[PDB]
Amino acid sequence: SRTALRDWLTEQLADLLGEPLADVRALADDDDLLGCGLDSIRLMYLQERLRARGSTLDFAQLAQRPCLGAWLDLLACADRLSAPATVALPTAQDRDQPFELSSVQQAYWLGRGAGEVLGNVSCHAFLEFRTRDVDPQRLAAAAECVRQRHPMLRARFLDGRQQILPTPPLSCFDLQDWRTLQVDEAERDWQALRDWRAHECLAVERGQVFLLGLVRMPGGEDRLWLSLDLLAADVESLRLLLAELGVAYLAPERLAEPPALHFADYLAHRAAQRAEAAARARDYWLERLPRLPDAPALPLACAPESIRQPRTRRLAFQLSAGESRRLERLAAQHGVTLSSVFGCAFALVLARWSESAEFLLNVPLFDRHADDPRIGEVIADFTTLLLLECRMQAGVSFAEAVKSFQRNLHGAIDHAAFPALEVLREARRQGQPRSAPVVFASNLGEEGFVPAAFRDAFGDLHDMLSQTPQVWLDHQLYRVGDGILLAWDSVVGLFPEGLPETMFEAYVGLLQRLCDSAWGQPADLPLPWAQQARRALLNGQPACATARTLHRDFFLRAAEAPDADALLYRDQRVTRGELAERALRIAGGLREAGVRPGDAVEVSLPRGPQQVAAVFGVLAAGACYVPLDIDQPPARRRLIEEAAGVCLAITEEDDPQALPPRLDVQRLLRGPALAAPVPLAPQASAYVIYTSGSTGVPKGVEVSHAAAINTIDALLDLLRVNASDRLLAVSALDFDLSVFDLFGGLGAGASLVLPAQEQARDAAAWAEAIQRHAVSLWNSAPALLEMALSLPASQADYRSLRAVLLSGDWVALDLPGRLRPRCAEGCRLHVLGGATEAGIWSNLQSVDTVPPHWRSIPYGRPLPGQAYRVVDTHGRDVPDLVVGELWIGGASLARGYRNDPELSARRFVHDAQGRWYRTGDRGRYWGDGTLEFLGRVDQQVKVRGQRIELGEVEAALCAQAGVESACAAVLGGGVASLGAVLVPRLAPRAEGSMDLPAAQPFAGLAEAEAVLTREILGALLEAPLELDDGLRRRWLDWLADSAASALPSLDEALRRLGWQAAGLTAMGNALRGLLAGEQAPAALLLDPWLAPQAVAARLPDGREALARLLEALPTPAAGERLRVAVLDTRAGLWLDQGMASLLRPGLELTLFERSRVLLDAAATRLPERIVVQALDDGLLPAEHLGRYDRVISFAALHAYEASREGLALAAALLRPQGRLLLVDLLCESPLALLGAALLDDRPLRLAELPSLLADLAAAGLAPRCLWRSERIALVEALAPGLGLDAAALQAGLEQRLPQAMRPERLWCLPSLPLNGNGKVDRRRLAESMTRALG
Amino acid sequence: AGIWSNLQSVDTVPPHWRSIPYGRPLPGQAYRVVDTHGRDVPDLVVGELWIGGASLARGYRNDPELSARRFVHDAQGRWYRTGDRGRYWGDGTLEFLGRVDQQVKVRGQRIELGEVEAALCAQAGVESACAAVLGGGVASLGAVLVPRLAPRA
Amino acid sequence: QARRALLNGQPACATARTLHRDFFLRAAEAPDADALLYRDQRVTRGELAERALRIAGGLREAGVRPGDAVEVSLPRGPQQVAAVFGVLAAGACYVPLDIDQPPARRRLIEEAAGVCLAITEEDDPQALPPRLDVQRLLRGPALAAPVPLAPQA
Ligand SMILES: [N][C]([C][S])C(=O)O=P([O])([O])O[C][C]1O[C](N2[C]=NC3=C2N=[C]N=C3[N])[C]([O])[C]1[O]
Ligand SMILES: [Mg+2]
Repeated sequence: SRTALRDWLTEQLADLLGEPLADVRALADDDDLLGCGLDSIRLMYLQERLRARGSTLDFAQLAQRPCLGAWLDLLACADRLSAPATVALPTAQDRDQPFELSSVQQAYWLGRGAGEVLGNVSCHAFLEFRTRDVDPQRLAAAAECVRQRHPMLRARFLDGRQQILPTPPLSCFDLQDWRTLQVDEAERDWQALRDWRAHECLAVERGQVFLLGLVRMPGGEDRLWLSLDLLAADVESLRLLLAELGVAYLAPERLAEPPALHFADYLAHRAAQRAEAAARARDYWLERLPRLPDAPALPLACAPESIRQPRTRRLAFQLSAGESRRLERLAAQHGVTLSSVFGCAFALVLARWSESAEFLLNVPLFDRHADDPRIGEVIADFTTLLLLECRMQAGVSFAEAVKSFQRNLHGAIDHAAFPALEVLREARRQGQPRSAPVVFASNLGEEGFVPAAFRDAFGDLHDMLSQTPQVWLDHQLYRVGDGILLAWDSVVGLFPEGLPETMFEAYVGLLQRLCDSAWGQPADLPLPWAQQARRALLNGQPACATARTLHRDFFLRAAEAPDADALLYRDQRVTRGELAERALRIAGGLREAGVRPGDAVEVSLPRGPQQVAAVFGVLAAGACYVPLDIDQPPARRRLIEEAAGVCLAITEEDDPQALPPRLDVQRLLRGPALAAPVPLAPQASAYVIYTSGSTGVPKGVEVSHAAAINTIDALLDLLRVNASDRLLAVSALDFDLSVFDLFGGLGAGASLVLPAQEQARDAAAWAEAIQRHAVSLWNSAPALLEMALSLPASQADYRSLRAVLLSGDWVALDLPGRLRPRCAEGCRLHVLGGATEAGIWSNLQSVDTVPPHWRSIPYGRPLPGQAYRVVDTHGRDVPDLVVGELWIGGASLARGYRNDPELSARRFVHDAQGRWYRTGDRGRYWGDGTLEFLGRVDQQVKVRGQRIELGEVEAALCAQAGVESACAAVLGGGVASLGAVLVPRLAPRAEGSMDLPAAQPFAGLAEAEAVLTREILGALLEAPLELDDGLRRRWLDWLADSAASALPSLDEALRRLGWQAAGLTAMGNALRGLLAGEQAPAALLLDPWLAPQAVAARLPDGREALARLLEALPTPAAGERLRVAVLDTRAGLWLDQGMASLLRPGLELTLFERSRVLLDAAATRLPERIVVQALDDGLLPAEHLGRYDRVISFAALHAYEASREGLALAAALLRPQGRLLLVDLLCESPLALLGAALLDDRPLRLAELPSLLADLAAAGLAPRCLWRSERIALVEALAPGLGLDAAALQAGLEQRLPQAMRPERLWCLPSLPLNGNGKVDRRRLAESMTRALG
Repeated sequence: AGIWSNLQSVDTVPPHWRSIPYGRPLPGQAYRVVDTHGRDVPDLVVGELWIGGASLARGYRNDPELSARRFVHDAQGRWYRTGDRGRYWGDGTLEFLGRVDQQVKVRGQRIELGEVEAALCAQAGVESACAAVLGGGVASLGAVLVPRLAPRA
Repeated sequence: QARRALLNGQPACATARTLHRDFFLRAAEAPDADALLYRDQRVTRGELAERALRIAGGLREAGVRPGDAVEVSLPRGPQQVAAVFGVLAAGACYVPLDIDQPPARRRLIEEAAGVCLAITEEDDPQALPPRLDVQRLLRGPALAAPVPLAPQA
């Protein structure tokens, strides 16, 4: 009955909560029992009592709706829908034999290993207690009594299994009577002792799991300490131990009984009990293993694998009794367990400090669940490790957050049946390196951590330390007094030396806040105010900006000193006055040409004075200059123009009929000079520097005069630029560093050294110019200065160079090391940060020297007038040392993108902090407020220091005719080349028409192959130990099923196949050597007598099919050069059989295969007139696209993961109107079965030729089947005009990309490899390309 | 906010001060001037003063609700939400501008007029009450009573 | 925004510590040093510290424990300072009230506060909160040192 059931639940809740039966009964159906002080420890005990009862329920079920009514309902349903749990336990495990480890036990054991990741540690608790005076003899007696009483306390650990000794051979009590020492000496020795034994590797191997100890300090103080290996004892077990100790010290007579429930018995019973749940959980985890989050992405000073001896540091916060009370109350009001509160908080802090909000944390569960109540007296390691997946939502109230967290945890508690350890093991087995190095241990049962029994004899817990291995951060909670002890047992040196402290302080602040505030408050933690303050300081630096039009200063200068040198060129030099007059003439021409304030103007000129004048006149006319390198291709030019909405294009070409009106700059120089520059508001658009754009359409960064001038001022005031200075305009016009060159330098009065167009990348020229003109200021991407510096000092003199700006690409740490001896005394290297979209720059690290701790030259302080924010994916500012998205803000931001409002909105985001560019740069603040830039998560990459979005190069390839999809990457090596990958489009069509002259094959060939299989199976099975057990079983079954009892026949088999007794002897000897030498499976393909395609080339009359496939190469009849390619070369074995006839006059042969070594063997055995190219990592060079009139595949198309793969590869490799030649296996070859079994590959790859031709037509080819049908189907198909060609590709990339971002090396794939997420595997591709390089 | 959250040093009073302003925030703490909506107000703009930083109280002792109400959060962190009116100057100085609400000063000590009103409403025979600080040199606190008449037949 | 960020971002002078730390440090350094000055009498750092510690020990004897709210309702003087330093020293949180504070409002505060204890000139364990005589507390055993408090407390 429901009511009776309610009564029973009342009874259990009374028992568990320690409340009156009546009172409990009073609790409403709808009353939240976590509201009534229930916790997960109690509720797992209730779940166990319901399971004993037979009313089996999932803790998830109970704890998702933790109210009487819900449970009642559930139980009502369960009683008829749920099975009982009356599992018959094993009667007993021998109580003295080595028995199996618990999962958690296993984990802790594995950690002891020196070679284990962050291991080499005990997993022991060290406890510390303070008491005035206690008898050492009583303590020793109590320690030995507890060891004898509790089997587990004397448990030896070996070979991944645990054995309980009668009496351990090693000491149990460590007495250090230091009453004779000085107070200072005693304290120092104690400190040493603490720092030793708190981290001690307990001799578990000798039963030393438990080691009590005492120090008698001379100041009349006895410091009880307890080194307990949690291998042995759960921390609830530790407190039990505490209790036991206290009783044995005060009165061992009152020790009730040694618990009879032997731990091995417990383990066996528990295992048997959980088997079902275990399997369920395993299925759960397996369904979620690929989607598990990684470990918390916390800042790590030192790699955990790099820590040989991890020292633990506790961060302790004793939550007051009132605080505890408040937490409890609030948790109750919000319908959550206090442990979920703490855990939620912990998770939040992690997330905030974690690059990823989603992470794993090891939640040790209380898992004491057995039939015998006496189990709550046992001292064993009753823990079970929960692999808690936590996905902290940002922006939600802590109420929401906590609720979510609880739900997750409660759901996972059931799933914990399948241990965390095994989850992780499967992750490694599945290639997932994921782990849970962050522990959350909520030991929150209100009896107090330190039992009364213990408290009476000795003082409450003074200090403690965990040593959990493989654990970064062992978070624990203890009932200290009536309060809560917040413990962060972090690893010394693992984290930044100041990190853990900070993070713990934030944790404590959040908890306290919870205490004193409603949970409707945001879960998003505030930054540690120190951090925020620092960053505010960095961000708030006043703008140096004398808010003005970007051209103002230059013109000012020119009026002040028109005769002053402004520009320096190949030989000529241009004064301020001349440059200003030319710019004003250009501006007058533009206004005559219809240009007007703020109207976008394209500037496509070779580098030189006219370029400068054009830009200046653009600005002067009130317009916004859209710089484009003359090198800019027509197509991308058009794209830019269109996107830009460019009113006009200044060029060396007069073409009003162009897309935009295109004017000759020289004709504009003939125009009437304006009296003065058009009055522009500083806020007006200055330039539209076209960044590369991820969709393929180039993106225009519309930077205001205000913004550019802000940056320039910020840097001018710092560089102290003056008239005497001279810059070098190495920076392209369409690279915004030139904005500082032009405007900055000229406004300051500094002269500009202008490399010629031909000098755009000429380091020698640069050097010469520098030397000649005494250049005092340099400004570039570091890629250009590295190039410069490549020149010897003698060949290149930089000693005039007063200061250096390097920016917009990674400045290598040794580059200041090269530069200081080269440049002027007082070197003044500045490294500057921030994207095109923040004016020019947004940071400055001065580099008077590189300190050792820089992993890269950081972004320094933000420049004056602008700022940085490092943010989570959610937009919330990340703490210090925390990797997040760099957010540039301030006066220096671009107005947006030119004609991309959407993207502008996306990127130039808003906040209560203002406007922010949202760079997609990764980076982190440091504790000193420096800002480490950390590269990029995305497709924006640096090539030759220039900015390229790989999605642009990919889209410029996909624009190409015959391209389906493409991938681009920056490759390794010194070159640091861009490269890319192609996915052809094959134009699928209906070419399934087929005719088949199947008159040649006969069943005698099948019988003959069966006989040869019999011979080889007998040859190897006479020495069967060379195979493995599975291969032995398979070969034994085959000896009949494919050789003897299926198709028995005569020895005529050999005379039909071709290979005679000598060939069979060679095959057998090679097979025996292959298996004995451990060279399988690779060396099988190196043998002509054993490779499946090689044997298929002779056995099923494969040589005749090879001869016919060798026909239709018309080079001798054509009397002209022909190019032929092979996709299934491998070791060139069948080719070794047919090469002499294959090499027809004028025939050019190339060999392909997805292996370097096999093709090396093929080249070794085949003559020199044959080209060999490896599909390195399955990667096809683009050079071979559409280059071959004929393509050949031989008895290996099935070996490809899909016939579509090889068919697409051949179609791409075929010159238009070229013909594929293909022989493939439709029916299994019994000897090829042995070959595949040596390869251990499935014979299911094969299919009949109708499917082959269907796929081939789906590949766009038009097939014709020649002969031999079922055994060897000789198919030849024509390839249509895919349009793919190296030449063609090149042309297209020339048409659509500047030479700075064309792939220098180009590749091809039938299909892109995919990441676990289903996205393009760009890493893999990158790697592939890199390897392909050489 | 701990004890204090600003410091104006006063070596001399420049004529432009209509009141001695809150100066700079004290080290380790901060001020925000916000709209009713929580967004920061520009300079010279009258808004709610938001104190923040290391100096904030943990909250109210046993008033989580009120704590939440007052000690509000933002992307800028934790803020007390004083109900002081005030404005930032162009120089960064923070003119405090008194209060819109019932929190008022008597003998320099802090009184909420809603307390004095509720302490009168607690009185037998009181329906509703109003309190205010009065004019004159005394700057006295006074209050007004609304009797409850026990209506009957 | 920049200006205000500057204002707000001033680094914390805070040597993050328990509020009582410094005084005890001083006391240890110079116990003889004059700490308080009263009507006629003067109290040394040492004396004050001792008194505070005695108070603290009495508090902990009275069941007081870290972070637990303690009412301090004493006439202004050395005893009142001693009382709050001991409250702090005990690990507790002092809830100061004027002796002038009326019974009703006192009760209100006490209730609201969840005050563990009330330091007074009056011994009345039967009060709403356990009410202790400061003088009696002064007779309590002095603590070796202040209870170690986390600054966040
Ligand atoms: N010029 C430049 C600016 S500076 C440009 O425009 O380009 P970009 O792309 O934007 O830039 C570059 C990239 O990356 C980053 N950065 C800057 N700076 C730098 C870098 N990296 C490294 N290092 C350095 N320094 C940005 O942000 C972008 O993204
Ligand atoms: Mg960029």
